[PDB]
Order: sequence, then structure tokens, then C-alpha cells
Amino acid sequence: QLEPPTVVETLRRGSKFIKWDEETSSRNLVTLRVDPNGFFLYWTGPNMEVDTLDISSIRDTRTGRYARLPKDPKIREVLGDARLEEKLMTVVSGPDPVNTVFLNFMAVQDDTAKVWSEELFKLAMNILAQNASRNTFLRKAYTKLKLQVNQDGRIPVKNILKMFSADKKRVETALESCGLKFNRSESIRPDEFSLEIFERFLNKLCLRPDIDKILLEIGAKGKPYLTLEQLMDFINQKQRDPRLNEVLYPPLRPSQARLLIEKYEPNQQFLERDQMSMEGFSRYLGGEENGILPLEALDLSTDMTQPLSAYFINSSHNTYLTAGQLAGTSSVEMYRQALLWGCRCVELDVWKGRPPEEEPFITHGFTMTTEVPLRDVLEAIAETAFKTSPYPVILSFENHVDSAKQQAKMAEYCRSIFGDALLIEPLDKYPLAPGVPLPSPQDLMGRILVKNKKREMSTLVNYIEPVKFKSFEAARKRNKCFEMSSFVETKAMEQLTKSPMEFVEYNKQQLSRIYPKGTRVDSSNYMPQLFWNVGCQLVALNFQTLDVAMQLNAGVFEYNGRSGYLLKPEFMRRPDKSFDPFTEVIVDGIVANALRVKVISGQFLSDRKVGIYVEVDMFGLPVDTRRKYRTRTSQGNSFNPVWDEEPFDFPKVVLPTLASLRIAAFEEGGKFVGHRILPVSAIRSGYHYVCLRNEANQPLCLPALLIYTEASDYIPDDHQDYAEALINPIKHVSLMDQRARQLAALIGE
Amino acid sequence: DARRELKLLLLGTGESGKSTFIKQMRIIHGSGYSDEDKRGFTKLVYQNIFTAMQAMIRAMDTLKIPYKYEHNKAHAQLVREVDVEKVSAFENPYVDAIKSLWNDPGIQECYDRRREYQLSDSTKYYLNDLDRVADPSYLPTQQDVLRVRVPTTGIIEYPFDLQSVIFRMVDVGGQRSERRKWIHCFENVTSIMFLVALSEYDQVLVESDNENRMEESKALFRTIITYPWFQNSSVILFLNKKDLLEEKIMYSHLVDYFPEYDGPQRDAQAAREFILKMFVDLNPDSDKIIYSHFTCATDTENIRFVFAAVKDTILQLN
Ligand SMILES: Nc1nc2c(ncn2[C@@H]2O[C@H](COP(=O)(O)OP(=O)(O)O)[C@@H](O)[C@H]2O)c(=O)[nH]1
Ligand SMILES: O=P(O)(O)O[C@@H]1[C@H](O)[C@H](O)[C@@H](OP(=O)(O)O)[C@H](OP(=O)(O)O)[C@H]1O
Ligand code: ALF
Ligand SMILES: [Ca+2]
Ligand SMILES: [Mg+2]
Repeated sequence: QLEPPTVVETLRRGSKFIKWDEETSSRNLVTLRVDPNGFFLYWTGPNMEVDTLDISSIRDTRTGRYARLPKDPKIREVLGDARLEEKLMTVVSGPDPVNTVFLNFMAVQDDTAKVWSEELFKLAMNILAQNASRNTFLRKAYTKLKLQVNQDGRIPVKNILKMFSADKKRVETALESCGLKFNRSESIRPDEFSLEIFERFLNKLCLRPDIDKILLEIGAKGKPYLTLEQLMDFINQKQRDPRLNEVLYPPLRPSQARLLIEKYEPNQQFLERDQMSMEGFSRYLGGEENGILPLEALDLSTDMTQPLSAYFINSSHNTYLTAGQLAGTSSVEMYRQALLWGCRCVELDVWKGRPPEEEPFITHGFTMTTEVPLRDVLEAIAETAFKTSPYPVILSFENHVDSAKQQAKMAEYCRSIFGDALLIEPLDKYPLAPGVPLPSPQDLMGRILVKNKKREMSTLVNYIEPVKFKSFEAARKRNKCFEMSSFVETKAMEQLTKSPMEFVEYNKQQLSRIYPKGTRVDSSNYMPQLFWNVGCQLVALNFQTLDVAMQLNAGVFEYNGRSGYLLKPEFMRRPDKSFDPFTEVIVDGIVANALRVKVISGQFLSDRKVGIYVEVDMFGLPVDTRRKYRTRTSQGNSFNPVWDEEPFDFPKVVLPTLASLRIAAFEEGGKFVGHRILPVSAIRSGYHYVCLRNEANQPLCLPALLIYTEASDYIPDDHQDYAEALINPIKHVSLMDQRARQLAALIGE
Repeated sequence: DARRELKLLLLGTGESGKSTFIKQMRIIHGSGYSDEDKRGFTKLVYQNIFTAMQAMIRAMDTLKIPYKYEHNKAHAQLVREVDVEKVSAFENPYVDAIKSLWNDPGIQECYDRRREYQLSDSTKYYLNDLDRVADPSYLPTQQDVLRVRVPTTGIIEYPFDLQSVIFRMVDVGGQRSERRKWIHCFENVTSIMFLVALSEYDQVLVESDNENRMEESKALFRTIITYPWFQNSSVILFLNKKDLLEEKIMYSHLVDYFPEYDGPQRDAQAAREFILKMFVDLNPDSDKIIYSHFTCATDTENIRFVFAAVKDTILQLN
């Protein structure tokens, strides 16, 4: 029961907070609200000007102890130990883990902050909200305009010009045709600015010759109307994923298609006759039913009962570092930001504390980097570990504390700060013996697992004992799943090209952690796919650097309800099976696929007239991995570019479960607009909007692409005729028996 | 240590036994089902019961059947609003609702015409024995696990360590869309094992409401045996569901659906053999002996007798 985002009445009518500030010390009494749909946290502050926070950009909400406390005593004089801190709320939001702003509020009322904080989080981490339909993102823009009003409550035109700043002369002529005001100096009554009128403004603003083309294509030569059955046949034939069963995933019945007309078609003359128009069709294309993905994919609908080594695990390398390796800040916040974002393996380079306090602290190998005390980092993990995922968090230590007094202290710090979660002895079902598998994620829900070297910190270790890797032969000789080994990028690459299959077999039982080479001094990332191809679970990356590599990582781990664990393919888990990760031809037992991504158009992609191009790359096994496709750069148009392009083919995806399609838009020059990672095994077929996302996988609002995908099961060239007969044997055999019966008289005898 | 491994294919149209047969392998040859493994099926049995009842409830509208007893309209509305996907318990009011519905002559007359819509072939098995299932401490029997229905998709392999040889049997989906995927299990195939529901002779496919299920199975078998991958492969043909034939053949006549039938009505043995004949006889593009067997995949002893023979035929030819 994955429910859609609901805004409780407390947040609709609102509550009175005083928005205070660490820096400028600005005390402002405000009324926090949330709009009905749960898009924006907003509040009126200075004189009468409305501020909005985009909930999709919220990374965390903190209350009580975890709320940031006012250091300045001048502010704290205006405010006022326990019950004082009970009514604090800190909202954290930002486009990436590093660049985050804090918005501290304090409620006047008692135990009020805890309702807001918890509900803001529920909305901020809601899945349907992040994977909203195209129409919903359009309705989110409508809301923003209707929210941010001048001091006298009206919607100023100059914000409608800011939102659609590409071709302002077009936005003016768009607004005049609706009957709205079109001068930059004047404003519009919220009264007069209906959603239906905003919906018409969008239409007249951006012509859809692509959607006109698609309507002709389907059938309607008399184009302004469309029958119910036509829509049904289009939906069943073109918009249906053909890899799916007709019983488990039935086709559309006409009664179901009727409900789609009623849901979308505005015209009551069409609706009464069970017909649809361009308007209703265009509404459906970007509808709640016609997503690029099915919910299952996004939902936590993966088996979690398999052993821990059978999953790709979201992992961080030197989590504490915020920018560089050699010189840069060491932040405790990054642990918060990592775990909140679904990371399940965070690293801690603990070091020997100085002689004044003798407190263990964390920093990079005696480099030009700042420090943070260990005690604090553990408290930050305790807070955020299972805030976004109930599944285990492995603590990748790198202990440089050879003092016994601090070793027993940091073990206590682990015991006292985590408590019940911290796994200290092995479970009853899975002893630390030979021939025993690792426990499942299910079995270790809400458990912190330390990964530290051995021979007080060692006795905490149990299921993740690191060992110095000798060979895949030596590992097989022992047959101990509780043991594991880390591998620096280049050494992992060595085992990859030389012993790829023995690596997979190793990873079927035991764990391999992988981190970037030491020479990546500017926190550069390596392609994690390279080692997911050999089953490596803990492919550690630098979360501070959002290049293509991290974009992928963040993108793929979204799926399975942001659990952090993704189930490996069947043949990379089962002991009895085997295959070559470098195979250039289809494997028997594994249903290969073929993909046909075609970029049609895109809307509101940039805020200034510029050419735009779109890349279509795939990431999987090396045979699947093809990343050179690119559309021609549009002719200085950003509102509604329409690429008359050849389809991008991916004729043979050998292992589609491992394969991941990446669709990204760029400005002419190369500036990043937005991207999307789509799991190939789940992607739908036909025309769908691909609502773009930023580099940290946050949903952007207006930039969206239209694409046409075809994703069916693979059929070789020679075996095309044979396949057709399996799918429809009556036809073939019927002809053969007819031919023979036509030869009846002629044979005789 | 050094055992040879042979690879068999379970092919057939949808809902013919493939998966059931695999369970029988798991029972007889495989690890079997512990009481732990049986509790996994409890949800599935509950869902079956709903699905089956919801199918009959829609069929009362479709086929225009009145509910004999008035109060069942209320029960009918209760059960039809349930989303079967979210079912994980069989408590009241649903237990009494469905029991009350199953008791209604109108619902019974709808069952008598299950040919005219898509209803499972373990529906009566479950819906008669509701008291044992409604029980709050209920653990499904081995036969309850065999009778349960879970549509298959893709390509699943199940190895079985029999004393002399290991059988990598590959269960597949039978529906039309699924048959496109079959090619990715066609390499190095010792034997094809084709299953056919003897009971489906008067039924039309799910994926096609105007085409006969046996006509499709027949046609599919004739095609599949004459493929390059199966030159050096034996072809065991399981004609399954013999029990349902014996049951059905009393009222539904094979003459009415296959007009080139010459034997008498209400004779099960004559009809099963005609169907065997239909599949293997007069095949110009086939020259391989076909080892047919009349199976009932929900009868552990029948399958234990049957497969142990098929083993001795396969190993002989290899
Ligand atoms: N009465 C009866 N039912 C059977 C027999 N074989 C299979 N079934 C049932 O028919 C349904 C379909 O079986 P299944 O193995 O799922 O078919 P598949 O899709 O070909 O794997 C299940 O509910 C089985 O219990 C049989 O010999 N007799
Ligand atoms: O972060 P950097 O600067 O690349 O430093 C390495 C990295 O932290 C590894 O994770 C760590 O191994 P662990 O996986 O054991 O922490 C290794 O120590 P080691 O070689 O002594 O194991 C370090 O050299
Ligand atoms: F209908 Al099937 F396996 F062929 F469930
Ligand atoms: Ca480190
Ligand atoms: Mg099946």
C-alpha cells in the first residue's frame, strides 16, 4: 500500500513559527503552510512577500536535539533547556549533498514542531511525488505562480515571464489570446487565473505539431476526433510493454478506456459520444497511467530474503570529505546526507587523538584537510541511518587508532550511541561457520554492521570481517561467507580483465568492496558499472562529486523503494549457473532484449533561447554498454524543440536486468539541463514523457522530454520466422494442412 | 562428483501443468516442501479463492444469471470490491460471504458454464473445502500446494539430482507473448517434454476468446518438434488432466468441437486416444518416435510412475 502524498489539515491551515537565522539574525514571525497537493512549503515573511521552498528539494527535516541550535546569544535572548528545544524545526534542502541551506524555524506552540518535521519528511521522501505524471509537474508550476504573489495578493505578470523567459514576446501573445493581462508592469487576480485558463495558456504558448503527427499516425485522418476503440487499440498495441503476460498484465477493456476519456477529455460533446480530442489525448500522454515506468519498479517490490552478497549495495568512499582529497573540509553533515540519500555503506577514517582530550577524530591521511570528532559522526549516523530505509548500514572503518584506551572508548561510543541496532553477536540462524551463507537484508533490518580489522573494536565484527585477498582459489578453499575483501580501483580492474568469471563466482558467496584509486585527488569517480558487471556489491564512490558516475549510482539505487539494496541478476547469484561477463552473444537461459529509443521533442528545457541536444546512452555488460548516440542540436529553440531524428537502436541487450538506459539533455555548448536513469528491464513502450531530473536525481519541474520506446524480447535474424510460429502456430499449421489438402485430388492412389 | 547433466524443456500452452509437474519433481526427486515452505502458499490459496469467486461474480453479469437468494447480492458486492493483490487473510465477513455465494444455485449454475469464461481448474477443489481453509491455524496440505495457481513468466531452470543423472528442467510461460522468449532455452536440449491439457478441448484461449485451446496446443506441438534445435532430441508428450476429461466428457461432447471425431459420446478413453492421434498422426515433416503418456500432474503417484519411465527412455537414447 504505497499511498500518495497527503497534506494533513495542520499544514493546510498552517501554524505560526518564527523564522530565525544564524547569519543575519533576522527574527520574522511567519505562518508556515503547505499547498493542498504538497508541492511547496511556504510562508510570508518580510513586510508581505511570499517565500516558497520546493519540497522535492528537501533533503531532511530535523526537530528536538537534531534541530540546529542558535549559537548567537542575542537571538537566544529573544527566544529563551528541554521544552525550549522541543519546539525547534530545521529544514535542510539543496540540489546536492554538499550545497545545502538550513532554514531554522521555531513554533510558538507546544509539541508542534514534531508534527511539521515528521509530515514535511513524509512529503519530501514520497515516491509518487518524485515520480509524478507530466501533468502533475505542470500543475506544480501553476501552484508556484498562484503562491508567489505580491503584497496585495495578486499574481504579477513578470513571474509568468520569469518562468517562461525563453521567448517573452510569445508569452505576451499567449496571455493576450487567453484574455489575461500581458504587460510586465501589472498583475493578475488569483480569482481570474484558473487552472483551466493556465492550461489554455500552455496550449497557445507551445504548439504540439509532434502530437498532431502522432494522432495522424495512429489512424484519425479526420484528426479532431478519436473513437474509444482507437484509443484502446493504440494503448494495447503501441503503449503496452510486450515482454509482459496477457494474464498477469491484462490488456485494456473498453470500460477501462471509457474511464480514461472521463478522466481527461474536456469537451463534453466528445465525452458524451465516448471520444477524445487532441486536448484530452495530450492530457493522457502526460497522465498518471501513461508513465515511462510501472510502479513495481520504484516500489520496494524486490525479494529481500536472499543472502547479503546477492545484492548491489549503495556505498560511499571517504564519506566525510566534502570536495577534495588532499585539501578540503571534513563534515559530519555528509554522513547525514549520504545515509538520507540511501547509502548503506559509509566510510570512517578514524585517527589517533591528541594528548589533551584523547578523543578519536576523523580526517584524511594527514593531509591538508580539517577534522571532525568521532563521537559526533556516530550520533549523526544514529539519527539518519534508517530514516529513509529500514535495511542494514555497513560501517566501513579504516582504523588508525592503536591505543587501547581509545579503542575501548570508540567501541563504547558504538555500543552506547546505537544500542539495540548494533549487531554484536552472530544471529541464531547464521553462525560464523564454514558453508554458511550471509544473512538476508530482511534478517538484518535496522542493524548497524561494523567492518573493522581483527588481531574491543574487533569483537563487534562478525558478518563483515575484512581480509587480505590472496586469490579466488584461496577464497574457495576456505568457503567462509562472513569474510570479505576491499579492492582499490586498479587492482579490481586487474581481476576484472583476467579472472572475470571467478570474480562473479567469488561474489556469489562473499563480499567485495571497491574504492577509487588514490590518484583521483579531486574526488574523481570511476564507472561503477565496471564492477557491478562482476557482481561487486560495495562499489564505493565519492558522493560529493556528481559526475556521470554518481548520477548513475544515485539513479539506479532509487529503484526498490530507495532501499539501497538492488537484487543481482539470477545468473550472478545461482551457484549452479555460469556465464562470461565479456560475452558478445546471448546467453542461454537469459532472455535478451532489444531497445529502440527515439527522441521526439521536449518542453521548457532551458530559461534562455539556445540550441539543445539529447544523448541516449546505455550502461550494462560491455556488450550492452553503448554510449555514443546524440540528436542534432536544435535551432536555438528551448520552449518546444522537435527533433526529426532517426531512432537510436540497441539491437541486442544481452543482460537487460543489469542494463540501464540514460537519457540526458544539454544546451548548445554542453551545459547540463537534466538527465534520467531508466532500468531497461522495466522501461515501457510507446510514447511517454521523461520528466527530467538534476544531477542528484531531484525531480525538475518544467524540463521534460517526449520519447518513443520499443522494448521487446530479442529475436535473432535467421530465427525470426521460427518465432512468429511459436507466437501464432495455428496460422502456420493451418496453411500447411491446407496446402496438403489442396494436393488431395492430385496425389490420388 | 562426475555426473552427466541433461537438459529437458517443459513446453505447452498456458495452464497445462508445466509448473505443477515441476512441483511433483520437487516432491519426488527434489527437496520437497517442509511445513515452513507450505506457509508460503497460504496467501496464494486465499488469493485463488477470491480470484475464482470474482471471476464467477462478473460471469453472473456477463452470462446474465440471477442470484437465487436475495442477500447474496450484498455478499457479491463485498467480494467484488476486494483487490486480490492485497489479500493476506481469510477472515470474516469474507469467509461467510464466499461460502454463502458458493452455496447459491445461481453461482452454482454459473460454475456449470465455466467453459464460457476464464475460471481456474482448482476452483471446486478449494471452494468446496472452505471450512478447512477458513480455520485460523490453517496449514495447506501437499495437495493444496499442488492445486494452487501462479502464472509463470520467462525462463526458470530447476536442476534435480537424481542418482544416475541430473535433469536441468526449464519451466516456461505458455501464453502467446511468452513463446517469443522460448528461443533463449533452445540450446543443447536432450528432450522436449510437451504438456497438453486434455480438458481444454472445448475451451478458448485467454489471450484469444475465439480460438480453441487444444487446436492451439496441437498446432504448437506440430510446429515445435520440427525445429533445427530438436533434431537429436527425444519428444515426450504428456497428455495431462485425464481426470478432468473423465469428468467433463459426460456432458460436453468432443464431436461438437472436433467434428472429425468418430468414437462414441461420454467415453473418456476413446477421446483421449483421438487427441493423442491428432497430435502425432499424419506428420510429413516429422520422423521421430513420440513417447506419449496420459498424466494427471496433481497425482503424485501417477507422476512418480510416469516420470521414472520417461527417465529410462531418455538415458537409453543417450
Ligand atoms: N484437476 C487437475 N488440475 C490440474 C492438473 N494439472 C494441473 N492442474 C491445475 O491447473 C492449473 C494450471 O497448472 P500450472 O502448472 O500452473 O500450468 P502452467 O501454466 O502450464 O504451468 C493449476 O491450478 C494446477 O493445479 C490435473 O492433472 N488435474
Ligand atoms: O581513502 P584512501 O585515501 O584511498 O585510503 C584507502 C581507503 O580508505 C581504503 O578504504 C582503505 O582500506 P579499508 O577498505 O580497509 O578501509 C585503505 O587502507 P588499507 O590499505 O590499510 O586497507 C586506504 O589506504
Ligand atoms: F499458464 Al503457465 F506456466 F503456461 F502459468
Ligand atoms: Ca578512507
Ligand atoms: Mg506455469
